[PDB]
Amino acid sequence: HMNPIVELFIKDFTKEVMEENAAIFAGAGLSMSVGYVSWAKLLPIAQEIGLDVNDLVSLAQYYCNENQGNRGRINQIILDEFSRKVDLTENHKILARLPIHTYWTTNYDRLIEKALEEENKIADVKYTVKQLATTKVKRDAVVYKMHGDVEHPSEAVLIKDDYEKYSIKMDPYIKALSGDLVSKTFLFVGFSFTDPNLDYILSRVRSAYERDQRRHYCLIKKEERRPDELEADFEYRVRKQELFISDLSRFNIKTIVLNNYNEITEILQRIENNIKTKTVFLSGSAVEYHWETEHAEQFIHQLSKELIRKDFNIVSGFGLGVGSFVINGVLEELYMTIDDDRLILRPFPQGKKGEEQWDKYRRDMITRTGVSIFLYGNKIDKVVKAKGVQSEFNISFEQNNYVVPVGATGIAKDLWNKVNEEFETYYPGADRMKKLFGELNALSIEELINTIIEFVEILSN
Amino acid sequence: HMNPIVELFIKDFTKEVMEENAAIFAGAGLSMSVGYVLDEFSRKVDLTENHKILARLPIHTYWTTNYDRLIEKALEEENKIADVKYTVKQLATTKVKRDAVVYKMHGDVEHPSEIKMDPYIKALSGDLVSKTFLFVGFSFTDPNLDYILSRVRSAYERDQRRHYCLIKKEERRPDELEADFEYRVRKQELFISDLSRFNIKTIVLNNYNEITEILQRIENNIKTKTVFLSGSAVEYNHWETEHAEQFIHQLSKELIRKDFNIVSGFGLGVGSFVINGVLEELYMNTIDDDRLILRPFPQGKKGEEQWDKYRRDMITRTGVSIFLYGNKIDKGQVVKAKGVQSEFNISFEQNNYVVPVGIAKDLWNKVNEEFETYYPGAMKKLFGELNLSIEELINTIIEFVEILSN
Amino acid sequence: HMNPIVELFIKDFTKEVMEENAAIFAGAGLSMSVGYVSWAKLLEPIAQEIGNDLVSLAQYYCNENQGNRGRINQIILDEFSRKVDLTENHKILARLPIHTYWTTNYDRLIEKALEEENKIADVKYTVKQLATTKVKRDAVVYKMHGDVEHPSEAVLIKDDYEKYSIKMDPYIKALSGDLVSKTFLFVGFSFTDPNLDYILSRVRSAYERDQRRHYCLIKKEERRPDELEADFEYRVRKQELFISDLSRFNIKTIVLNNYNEITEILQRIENNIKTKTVFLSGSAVEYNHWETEHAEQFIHQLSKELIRKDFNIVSGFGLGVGSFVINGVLEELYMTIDDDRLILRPFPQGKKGEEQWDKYRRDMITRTGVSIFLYGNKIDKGQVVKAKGVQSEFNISFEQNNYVVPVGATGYIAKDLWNKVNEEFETYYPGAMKKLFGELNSIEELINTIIEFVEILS
Amino acid sequence: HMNPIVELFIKDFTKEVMEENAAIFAGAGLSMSVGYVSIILDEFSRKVDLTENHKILARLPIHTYWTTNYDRLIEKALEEENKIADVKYTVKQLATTKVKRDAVVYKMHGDVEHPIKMDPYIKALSGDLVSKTFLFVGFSFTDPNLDYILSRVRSAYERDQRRHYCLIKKEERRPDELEADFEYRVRKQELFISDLSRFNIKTIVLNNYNEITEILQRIENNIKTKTVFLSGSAHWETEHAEQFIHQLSKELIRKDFNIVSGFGLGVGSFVINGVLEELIDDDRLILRPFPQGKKGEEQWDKYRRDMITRTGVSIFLYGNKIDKGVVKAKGVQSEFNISFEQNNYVVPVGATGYIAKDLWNKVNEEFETYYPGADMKKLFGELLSIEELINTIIEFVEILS
Repeated sequence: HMNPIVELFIKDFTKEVMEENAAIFAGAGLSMSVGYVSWAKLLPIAQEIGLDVNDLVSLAQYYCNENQGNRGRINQIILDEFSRKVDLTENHKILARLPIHTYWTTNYDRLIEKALEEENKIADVKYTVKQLATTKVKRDAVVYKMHGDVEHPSEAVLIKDDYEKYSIKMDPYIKALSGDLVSKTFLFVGFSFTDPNLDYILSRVRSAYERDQRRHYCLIKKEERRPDELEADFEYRVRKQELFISDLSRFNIKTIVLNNYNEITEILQRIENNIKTKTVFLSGSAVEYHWETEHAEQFIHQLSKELIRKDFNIVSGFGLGVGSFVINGVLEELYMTIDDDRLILRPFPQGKKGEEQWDKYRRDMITRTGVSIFLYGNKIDKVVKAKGVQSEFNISFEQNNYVVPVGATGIAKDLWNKVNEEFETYYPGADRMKKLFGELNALSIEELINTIIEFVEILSN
Repeated sequence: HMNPIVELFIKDFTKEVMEENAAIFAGAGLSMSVGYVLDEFSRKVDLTENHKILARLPIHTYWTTNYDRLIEKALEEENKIADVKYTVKQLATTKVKRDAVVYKMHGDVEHPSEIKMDPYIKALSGDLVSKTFLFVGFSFTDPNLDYILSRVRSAYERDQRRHYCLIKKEERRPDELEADFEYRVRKQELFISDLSRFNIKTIVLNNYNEITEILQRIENNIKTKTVFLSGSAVEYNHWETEHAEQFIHQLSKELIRKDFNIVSGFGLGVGSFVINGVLEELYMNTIDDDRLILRPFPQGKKGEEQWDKYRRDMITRTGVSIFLYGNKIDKGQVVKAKGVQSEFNISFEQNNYVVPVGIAKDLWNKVNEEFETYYPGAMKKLFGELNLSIEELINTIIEFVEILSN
Repeated sequence: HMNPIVELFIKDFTKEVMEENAAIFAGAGLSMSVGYVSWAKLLEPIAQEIGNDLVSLAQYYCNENQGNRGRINQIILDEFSRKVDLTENHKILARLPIHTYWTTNYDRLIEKALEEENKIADVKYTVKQLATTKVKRDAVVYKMHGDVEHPSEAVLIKDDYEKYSIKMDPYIKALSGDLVSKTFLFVGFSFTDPNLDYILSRVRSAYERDQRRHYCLIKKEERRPDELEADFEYRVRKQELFISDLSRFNIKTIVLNNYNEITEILQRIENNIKTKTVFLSGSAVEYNHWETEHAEQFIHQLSKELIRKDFNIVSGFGLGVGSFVINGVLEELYMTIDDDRLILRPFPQGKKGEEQWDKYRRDMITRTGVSIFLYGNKIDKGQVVKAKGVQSEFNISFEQNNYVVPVGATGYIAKDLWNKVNEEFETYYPGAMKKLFGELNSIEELINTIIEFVEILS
Repeated sequence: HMNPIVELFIKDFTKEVMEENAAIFAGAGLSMSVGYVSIILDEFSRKVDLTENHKILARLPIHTYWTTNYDRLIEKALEEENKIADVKYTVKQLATTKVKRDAVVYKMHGDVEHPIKMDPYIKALSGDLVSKTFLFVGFSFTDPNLDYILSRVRSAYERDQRRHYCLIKKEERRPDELEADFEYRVRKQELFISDLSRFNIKTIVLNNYNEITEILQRIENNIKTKTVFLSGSAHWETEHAEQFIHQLSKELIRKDFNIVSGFGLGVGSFVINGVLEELIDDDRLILRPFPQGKKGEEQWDKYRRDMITRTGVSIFLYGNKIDKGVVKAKGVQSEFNISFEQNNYVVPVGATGYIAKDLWNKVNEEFETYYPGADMKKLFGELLSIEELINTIIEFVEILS
């Protein structure tokens, strides 16, 4: 859909994110709904003191006065303005749902860690030198806040001068960052060419023209012409952005230039898709099938196997007529020792106490997935349709998962008819895709499996 | 058991290993069976138990100045993928599905010919800031450790992360002067001082074998915190069905309460209540999979064909197996469950701690008679107390397993 | 419900909390589900290697190398973190208008509970943080002994007070001032607490009279199954000495049968508060069978003698009811409107307005803990029809566990709700007052009925 | 405007006042119109009177007063402002908390009608100096008690303490006196500043005592100009105007303003919509819909004054209603009158205005009686697009603040 450069980045970074060794380096722009910070305009506060930008040297020497109360007060004012100007965004949420375990930032706000906790992840937040010595138990991500934290205004780093005065507190973070930039693939975001600290930091952690360096990525927005402005001003900003991109290129950081900041979100969304569509939920139970039971068992079997063969992950509720053969199909390929990311089994607890929490149990096992495949769905009560499978359908759809009901294996059929009719509400688009979906509701086992697999692959755009 | 310093190290490094943030830097000593010391080097070394224990630990970072390929070899023998780095360019790539990174700075015995080693210095500095290191295989005669450390560590930060180095105390040689010995001691002391200046604590052992023991202990600390719950039941000994259900339920619930992990085969009559007990504590205030791993058995000929490998696979995850009940239904009647006995056997062939709560009774007698073969030490009262009330039995089991997990 | 001493405490502390100047001091026990901490077992993770010998540990911890301190702190705090959880106590406390929390805990349970209740917490565990004032804060949380995410700076032993007064004295000063000015509830402290007596010895004076009264809730020591009686009477003696020491600082100790009673007590307090802000639901074009002026005057004096008895009113300003609620309020207040006495939330009309009516109503009712229902009729297509809005407000009211009081005598939809309550009455009011409820289906008498009913609720 | 130090103080103390964490410590100077003081206490009491400072302070949301004065000027000013004062002069009174109090007044040296017993007060003051930002005022270098008290309630070894402030007047030369005597007095003032500085109390030296009043006025302005009263009932199409009201409200709320509304027909619902779009509700939106009927209209006037009292700036929109079958709404004009009698900034948007226009023209003429000062004149006249008009309004009121 998007331009070839953006697509290439999406695929490469998807690869790096999925291997769970990618890092995010977040600027102040990420903490703004508009996607950027007008650094000059943010600092109207000196107009509120009558010190128009001569007075700046007096301000600098007031700030750098031996009495740290000065530093604390000014930090408090600026920080407060920042806090009064920031908000949580979908970017933070998407990033929080991604398997990213390393965040670097120069932001004071707690948006990243907040997004992490809202996703029930444990964040190891480090903004002091001593905190680098500790390791939080059961942490899912580390968040390095170099320039300090909003709840500690006097210790906050606002200007590069601190690096010069207090290297003992800044150098360990610089060391850590250098190492990470050697070892992890970074995405720089929220930085513009007017950012006051990025070039310094990069100059402290990266070598110029140094060959064979790890390639990192940075997303920015294209500079566009303003209505009431001379063309020299526009070409000025264009030139500045060009120099910024060149400097970033010197450190093997490839810059991707978007038309607008919203594209960032889109990109992130796409990346998440690429991830979530690789863990599949297999819904279904059966006592009855119009194939021979053993043959159907083999259908489920090799469906699972050629799910696993194509690097997919399976989460199963262990349906009576389906689960055992899913397991068999998985084990055929794995025992040639079970990786935990390939097959996750969640058999349902029987009894009153289990059924009391079966719903939360289902939501819990389906949350792990981004695509739900539906097979059969019958049980013994009297042969009766299994309501549980349709419930799993509902939960899947309220969770924005791609729904793939195999109508050949007729409750599955019922949902395939509920979706095939009124089809725009489930798959807004038409592409092979419409034909493939229709091809699921009496071919061979290989053919049907190929249909399902290729449909699910088409889903991961 | 050991002296307080080693125990403290064991605790800190256990935490770091379990948190998958530990690193190892291996000197030439680790590649020697005796624990101490070009073309000849490769011709004089091969694999040791330390390498195997390390390979079994969830350690993802190895730094070394050795040319031998013992680390990567040990890792592969444990069926794990090693990302081996000896060139600058290789740092830009990340090997897919890797379990550990192995930085071999001074090059590798393969690729003999292999300044511009700056990226490795960056990586090591960062790692020393963020990861807890164990230095091992280094003596005071090592030509490179002090240089590398002088390039990757600052002596002006006191609040930095603590690292460790294990060495052996210098001992007097048969028939040698005392001045020469005191010379060697003085030099080892200076070595310790030099390491201390970079906040690397040196622990001095009586012998190199103690290294192994320490490692063993560490492994224990990990493996004993994931429990395998074996058992199935239609009848429940001398309790009411519902009552047994409350027993299994809350046993599971305070297995989870004391930070234990559960692996279950979801046996009929046990599994659902293990699950319930877990969910009660876990749904308080999603299921982390490092907390509960369910491995229900596939039914049918094709499943039973690999039930054995399936069982060994699920038990491999654990270091302690608790055994409950073990009865089934074969033809209308209650019959002992062979599966629990199989899981017991597999547990013991895997050198796992076996805890049968008196088929359970049968295994408790198998353990109580040959008790020197299962638990060399004395515990003895609790084990006998496993064969009371529900709270009492649960506390017995849990505190016993706790004693195992020192 | 409970013994006169506990009830008395409930009234006094309810009074102190309601003026929004009460403070809580929380010990480690509050961060436990069982309500207490066995300090020895806490010491064990350091005692597990080699357990006279304690001076070696003391000198290791107090060694020039701060790595020692960091390590020991890390181990002990980690044990804490693996042993703590959030409790109903935290949630109840977080819903209460308490703006001052003191604690020696490292955990972030208090701040967590506050934030889950959408309150902004100014958390201070460093000296410098005392110099700051967090914008839009609802409560201050002083963590005197540090924070769990800053293990190396954590205060474990009293020794720090002796070594670093520059870091501890400001907190001591603040605590002293607060204990002079705010009424405190001590909870989570037992006689085995390693620091409380020291801290009290530095922030309170003994035998000096006219001190502010504070409160401490503990559980009586009980005998353990199969153990000698001397150990029990030992623990009893220790608890008695502890109570005596707290009494010495004008801190009254209340001794409960079990820790759950803490929760119960807290619950009661919350009740006493939440039932004092009333939501008045109702709109009317017709007023059952009374003359308009008479019914309007009923609403009027209902509001006026709700306020006369120190109640608070939140109104959606329904047509036929709202204006007269306002009138009734103004008669009593204009004798200058305090904000928490009357909160008016008139509904925005139009499609864009109706788009958020549900959230608007939930927002209204959340401020309140008891909802009174009057009438509920409007014109729908030319004729008088029942107002579904009142029914919705009822649903939302009960889903938020607010006490629902439908006046069926002056009512249409109100009457409907009176039947909804009289039927399945065990689902709304577990207890026996039944007559007062029945009297809801004169003006002075009806108002007295309503008011004494809601008063009985508190 | 004023010097950067004073401005910084104004912003910091404004924040502390707004967060209801500011405290005042009053010396004898505050009880004197001349701003300073040159058996004795009887004469002193017979020599004091109420000042604008006391009123400004009483109008501010300040809940903590410490004083060494014997006079009752603080509590008097508070009670004249219809506030409840918890007055403390004994130790036992510290154990009690007066209900519905708005401010506490520590009279640690007693009261004129109230002719060890220090320790609880010392504790309270120490704590307050740790947690609350103080303004010391009415103290000169000849004051006999300030240094003692400070030495008893503050540590000189704590450097990272909360910063407090003390306002004094610069020593000036007296008509015909030697330069050595003047330099003597200057030296003493400088040493005084040093002594306060040792306790981390920053001293701001003003040109004259009235500047104290000016500073306080500025602070009060900063407070009252942050709550806006939206006046109006109801050129453009109805939906467009409704969205105009909507987004005006919406980024009035977005720019940290507070709205008080009488919920006028044609305006109220859209003010509400605009507020909730930005948004559960805090002190950001106070709705005071008018009660209909004879009894309500009997109290509509007091109702309006109470409304507008919460605010310091009133914006006027439209103002039309249906009577006996479109007619000007006298109520909006009444709200204008009350607004001006309450010293509120009047911002009538005469653009899409009816009565708003009448008042905007009433303002354009005799413009000096509403805004004593000039450009601002262009912005007032500008009262275009919707974004442009709302931005005009917002920038006008922002210039006001």
